[PDB]
Amino acid sequence: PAYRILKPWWDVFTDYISIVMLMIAVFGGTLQVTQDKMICLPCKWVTKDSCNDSTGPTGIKYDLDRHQYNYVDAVCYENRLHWFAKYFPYLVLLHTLIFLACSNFWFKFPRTSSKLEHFVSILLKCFDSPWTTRALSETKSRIEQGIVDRSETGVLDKKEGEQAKALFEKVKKFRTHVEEGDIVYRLYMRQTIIKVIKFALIICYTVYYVHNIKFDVDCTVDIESLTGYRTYRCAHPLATLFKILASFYISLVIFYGLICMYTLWWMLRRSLKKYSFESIREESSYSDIPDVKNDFAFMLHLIDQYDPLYSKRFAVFLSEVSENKLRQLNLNNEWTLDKLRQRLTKNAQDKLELHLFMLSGIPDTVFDLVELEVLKLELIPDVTIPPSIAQLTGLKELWLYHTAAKIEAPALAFLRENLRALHIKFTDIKEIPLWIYSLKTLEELHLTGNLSAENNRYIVIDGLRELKRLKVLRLKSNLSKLPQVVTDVGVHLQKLSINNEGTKLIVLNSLKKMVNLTELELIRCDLERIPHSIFSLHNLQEIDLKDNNLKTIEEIISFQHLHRLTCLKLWYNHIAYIPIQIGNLTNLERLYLNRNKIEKIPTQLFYCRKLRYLDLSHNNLTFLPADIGLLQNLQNLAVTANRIEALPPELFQCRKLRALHLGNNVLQSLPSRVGELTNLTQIELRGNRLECLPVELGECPLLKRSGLVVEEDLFSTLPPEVKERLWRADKE
Amino acid sequence: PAYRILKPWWDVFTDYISIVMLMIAVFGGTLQVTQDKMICLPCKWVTKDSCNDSTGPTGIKYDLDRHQYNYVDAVCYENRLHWFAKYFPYLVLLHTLIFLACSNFWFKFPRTSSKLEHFVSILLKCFDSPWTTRALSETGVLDKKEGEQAKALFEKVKKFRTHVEEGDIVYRLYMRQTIIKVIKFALIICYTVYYVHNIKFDVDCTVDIESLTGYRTYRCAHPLATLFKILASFYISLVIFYGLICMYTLWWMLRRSLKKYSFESIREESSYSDIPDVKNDFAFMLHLIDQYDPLYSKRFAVFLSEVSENKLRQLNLNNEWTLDKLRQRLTKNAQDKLELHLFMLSGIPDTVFDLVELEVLKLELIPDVTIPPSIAQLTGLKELWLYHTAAKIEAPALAFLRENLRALHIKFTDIKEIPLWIYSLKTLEELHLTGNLSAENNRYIVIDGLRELKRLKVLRLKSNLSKLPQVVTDVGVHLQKLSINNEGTKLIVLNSLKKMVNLTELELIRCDLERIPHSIFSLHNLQEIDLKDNNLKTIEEIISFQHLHRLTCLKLWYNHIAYIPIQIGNLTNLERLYLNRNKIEKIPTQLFYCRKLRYLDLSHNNLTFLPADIGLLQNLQNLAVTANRIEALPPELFQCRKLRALHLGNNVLQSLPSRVGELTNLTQIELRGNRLECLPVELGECPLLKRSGLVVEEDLFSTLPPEVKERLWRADKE
Amino acid sequence: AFRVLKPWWDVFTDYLSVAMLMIGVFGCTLQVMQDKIICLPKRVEMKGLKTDLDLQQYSFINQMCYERALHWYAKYFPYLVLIHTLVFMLCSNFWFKFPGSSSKIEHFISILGKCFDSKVKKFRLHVEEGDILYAMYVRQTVLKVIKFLIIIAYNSALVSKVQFTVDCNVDIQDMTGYKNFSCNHTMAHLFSKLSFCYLCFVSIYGLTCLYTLYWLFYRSLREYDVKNDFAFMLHMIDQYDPLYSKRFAVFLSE
Repeated sequence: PAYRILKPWWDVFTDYISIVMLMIAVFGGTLQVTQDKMICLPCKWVTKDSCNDSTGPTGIKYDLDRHQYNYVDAVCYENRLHWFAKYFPYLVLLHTLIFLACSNFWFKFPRTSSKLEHFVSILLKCFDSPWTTRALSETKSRIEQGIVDRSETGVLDKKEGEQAKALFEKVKKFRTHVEEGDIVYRLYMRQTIIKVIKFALIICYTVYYVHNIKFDVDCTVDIESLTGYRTYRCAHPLATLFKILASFYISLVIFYGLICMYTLWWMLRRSLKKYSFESIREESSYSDIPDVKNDFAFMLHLIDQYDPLYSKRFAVFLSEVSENKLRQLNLNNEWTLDKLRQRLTKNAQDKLELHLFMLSGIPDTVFDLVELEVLKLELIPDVTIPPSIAQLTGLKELWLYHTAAKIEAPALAFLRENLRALHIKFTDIKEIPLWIYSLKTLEELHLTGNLSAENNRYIVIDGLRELKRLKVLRLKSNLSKLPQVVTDVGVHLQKLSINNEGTKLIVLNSLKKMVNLTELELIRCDLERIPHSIFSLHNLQEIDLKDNNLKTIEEIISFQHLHRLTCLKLWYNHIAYIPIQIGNLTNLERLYLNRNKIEKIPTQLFYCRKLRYLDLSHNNLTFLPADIGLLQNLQNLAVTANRIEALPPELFQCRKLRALHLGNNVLQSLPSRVGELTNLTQIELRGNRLECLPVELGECPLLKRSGLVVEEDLFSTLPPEVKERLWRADKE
Repeated sequence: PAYRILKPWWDVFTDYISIVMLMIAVFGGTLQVTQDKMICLPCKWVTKDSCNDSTGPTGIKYDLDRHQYNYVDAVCYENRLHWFAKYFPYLVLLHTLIFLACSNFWFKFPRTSSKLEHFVSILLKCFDSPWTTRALSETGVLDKKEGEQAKALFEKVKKFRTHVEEGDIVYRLYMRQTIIKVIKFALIICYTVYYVHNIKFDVDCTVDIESLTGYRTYRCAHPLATLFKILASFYISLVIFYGLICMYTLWWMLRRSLKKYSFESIREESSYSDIPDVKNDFAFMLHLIDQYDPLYSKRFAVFLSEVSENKLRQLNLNNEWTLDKLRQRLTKNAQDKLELHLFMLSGIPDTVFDLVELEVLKLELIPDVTIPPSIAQLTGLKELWLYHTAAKIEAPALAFLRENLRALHIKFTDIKEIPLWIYSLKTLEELHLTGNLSAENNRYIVIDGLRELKRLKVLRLKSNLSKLPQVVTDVGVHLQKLSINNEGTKLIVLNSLKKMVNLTELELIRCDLERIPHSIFSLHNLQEIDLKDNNLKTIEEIISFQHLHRLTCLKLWYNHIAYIPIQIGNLTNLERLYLNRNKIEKIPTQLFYCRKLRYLDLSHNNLTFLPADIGLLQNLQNLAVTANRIEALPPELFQCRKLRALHLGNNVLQSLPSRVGELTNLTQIELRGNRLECLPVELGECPLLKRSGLVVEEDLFSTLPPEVKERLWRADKE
Repeated sequence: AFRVLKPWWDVFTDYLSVAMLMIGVFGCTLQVMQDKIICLPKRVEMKGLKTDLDLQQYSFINQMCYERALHWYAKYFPYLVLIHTLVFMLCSNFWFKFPGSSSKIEHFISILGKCFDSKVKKFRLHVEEGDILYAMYVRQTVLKVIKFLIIIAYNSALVSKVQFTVDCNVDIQDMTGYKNFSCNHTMAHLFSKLSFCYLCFVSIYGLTCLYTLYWLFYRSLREYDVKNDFAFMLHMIDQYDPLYSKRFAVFLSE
């Protein structure tokens, strides 16, 4: 059947030689069982019990019937014919049969038979694997920049790809099961040694006893009571033929022994418990081809003896590079374009998003959706951007999450002209691609993860000076000093963000060289104080200093330097008092001072008439100064989680109050002037100590239940018409 | 199986001759085993161990019992009968067995059996390939599956040729087999002819047993002897044939020198020039197959050739790209032209030459595309894009392109990716070279063939050129548009740009000049200048712009310009002025001396007031102050009745003036991003206004009366 | 339903039975063709001892002495071996010639192949209701052990009965003139070694049966969960190949 490839040439030779040796055994047996006789004549003159060997001549009358001749023939043949001459064919038959049993011990034995049949089936199906020949047909600034050579892609069918995957799985399972065994090799060694020793024994004892087969014999059987003669001389007719057969048999056995000795010598010299495997991969440059252990190097050597090519067709199937390539191809054929379009989402910035989280690799089917805008790749190991990314015309932002991403020359060419934003989240410095600094159109760059280093800190990012068109920068690395590269490159940056998330940062007067800056966010930098140099940024418009453990903000009196300071965020601190000096800040339009310990609202604060957003929640505030009418531009006020229990009338003097957050307070009652808030859209009241809601609330032009945050119990107090109109606005 | 094609006629004849020889060997063997014997009678009168041969006749009495006759028969048979008369059939059987071993040695020997089965499996599928018959008929339309199978078989043939040509084992085994057959035939004929006459019917034996029979010599008959002789003769004759044939094969194996296969007859007749000579160990199998039959060699020649593979690839590609889908993907660019964009293909499809309406061809990342003469099928083509592909061209194609091409786009990742032949064209007028050709000590040498493009009028450079190339100055004697983009790299001229007198447009984008070079002011023919994103901070050099008498447009946007010098008022000719994306907070009044100004864009600046002189410009058609701190529109800004564009977004305007309705040429205005209480109804009286032209929030757009909104929706509909 | 059902000891028994049948056929052929007894009358430079007996008288004496004197075991050893080997082979193959087991094992092989490709609920109902197949196999192995023991025990004594020389005192007088005859059985000394080889083969057969006894009576294969029939039919395939049990246990798991 399929086991023809198991047998080397020396095994086929022994098979045929055993067939011939058994054929001559059968011939000898069938010749002897029928035609083997002895022809005896007695000797009349006997001296010392031997044939004395002592007018035309005449015959010699022995006076014997033919039956007496038959009797003496039988007796003499039974007694004085050498046992080897009488049993040579049976000995030959037995030796041939045991030779054949040795040659087929490891096949009829089901234990190793299972291993051999599994191996031959797997090797056969891998030899005819369609993807194997295709994989074979696949056949210094650039290396250190993170740029790799071109990768060649084709197209594959679904069913044959699944067949290749299943074949890979079967190969993995088989190598797991068989590599440990080292059983078939031991049985093969036992069989070879048994054959060698049996050949030695027979080649000895035969050539010892072959001289016994002689044409003529002398037998002294001592039966005179039946015949009257003592000694007979007899002839063995087949003796010469048996001698010829014995010589031919020992010549065949000598050939068999030579072949077995060659097999033993080869197996001992090779040391084939681990296959070398180096030449094939060294020629093919497939480095994921380890040397296999016992019970699998022996089979490799056998199949190599049958045909070397059969090793190569398996070698590519034992490589991890081939596994990666086939898996990547089945992945490319896996994600349907419809599945991708269903997986397309919309982000907060009205852009199309494809978030690839923990996949095998980048599917090249996603490069067909030309409408993609933002690309997020989370936890894909060491991927490389193919040139096909040039098809994504609408791509603007690239997000990398712990991916040591590489790129190719055409893909880098495209991203040199079509990339605007780059987000990097790296746990290790090596994960940062080094080809990013050649992107001459990159405007927004984000870096997340500890880049902190000793004696080389802020040196790996010195390529930031090359991104001339860089505008945005956000850093989340628990740093303590401003990088020199960022200090130099900030001259053209419009926004710089740092999130030390605990580490105390020192500006070291390195911030005031970035005069073009407009936004500056420093969250959880543990500043404990506003450094002076910030005021030297004359173009700043907003500033957030959240969670810096601030106790005094009296320094904001310097903010008169900024003629375009639009907003100032100081939430999430220990702020207990708002200094009156903020009255100098006439340009303030928004302000945030929540999560603090503020108890009162200073009256001078109401000198900032341009305020439109005020959020001072989570404070000890307990009253509202009457000067709220001064701030006619206010649209959103939050007093959530405060001690507010009264409302001055001037609260309702702001007719453009768009929304309010007045819940989670201790407000006992609401003044009836609520209807004055003609621009009220959303309101919050949950948590207040109210009893009855005002009817004048129900006349608000923009009031809706979704914009009505209040307990349903207190909401029940409203007129039924108010509830009905609220529900109608909910439905409409 | 299909081994009958690997057996020539002579091997079949030897196979049958061996069967007949084995048959007579078995016949002789069973005769000798069963019925062979001698019949011996003693001679009474013996003279020198020889029978002397010296009332009616009477029987001669020997006085011997039957068993004595058996004994003398056995002894005389053992001793005096010639061994060649007893062991003839066994020798015949042995010789036949070793002859059969020689004939079938290479088949059982696995090392050559693998090669033989490999070749005979490949040849069968190469014989019955559906593509083979059509290729023979062609000296069309096919299935995708059959083309894929043909390509796979081409791969198999390549790998098989590489695997087999190197070996040289089958031929050695065949040579040794035939040598052994011939020499053993010589031995057996020699000795058998020598000994065949020693089979005699009657034999005389002097066996030297007188103590048992009393006689010296015996005369005996060997009954089978005559029959054996016949077989012996009937054997040697067969061997003679089995000799001659083998000899012939030896000569046949030593006459043609079959290690090499010429193959030239079929490639000559069927015109397949890519049919190479095959080296050892592979010509032999083809020779044997041809000796069986020549058709299989023909059916293998097509797959062995190389032009056949290219033709199959082309046919598969053409079948895949049908005209229907090719037209479906063929769309129009934004420049109002019909362009073809083939991206990352194996090669140039032959169906794309099916059109005469093509004028733009875009080939990107398509390796080793050879430009055929068939590109002549489209004569009006004038634009061609070659991105990341150096295409090989032909003489008819080059001659066609030397007169009928106008735009060539060359985006190259490497210096070698620029084809040289593009320098030979004479009627070219639009050129584009993208790729960093800047190199150390070989600067601007890849562009040496630019001199011959005399007809050129447009030249664009995005090649990271640190300095101004000299060949650019050479070609600037007749240019009409020069675009230079260094991707932010600092560009240095130093008196190398003023020599292009005939230039009409200049664009130095992101050249990082940081300061205007004076050479530009020498170009009196220059009319429009673009210096986008060069970090300009002081632009007082515009006072020299009076030397440009046709300067109507200036582009100095995306820079760090702090203030606009009032001297720009001397440039009365200007209609389009672009200075947006800068650091400008105040607008000089003298700038409004240019009443010809039509395009004024100053978005993304620090503006807070609009001067009253902004209305002095009647030709003001476009206004863009988006992302600024403007508080209100000055009344004079409504003097320009033909203000056909208005960009007011991201501004802190509190109220919209009612004079906007006085503008009836208003075609588009964007109001999104402004802090406006409500929409004045005057905006609704503009005849040219539409809903799509207006940009404003719906919740405030509804504040207009329902009549105005319905009229606007109707005007938007049709 | 052919290969997986044969444990290695079963294959050894099959091969030994084939060899024994070959030996029996060879012995029968020798008995048919070349079996004869040569006889001489006991008692009537050297001379002859002419007993003046015709050839026909010699043949009559031969037939009489051969039919009477020669031991029955010498005359019927080949047919005895033939019958024993036929009984062994018939007993072994009766387990599959029986239609009921042919219905059971066919379904078992179908379900095993289906479980290997990647009914079991019905299988554990209709098949686990058995355990008579395990008992049948145990009884067949016990019967084979009984046969081996009986054969060896009674044959080791009668093997020495066959002798080259032999004597017969037959009342052939007044037909030939003698009463006592010395005869020889020509093939007796060959039959001795033939029977010795047959005894060795039977001994190895019995040792294989004894090891099958160890396999059947060491770990109470009635339980393994599955009933006795299913546990036995699982142990069989496990012995043939240790892997198939892992791929069959999957579908039982819920």
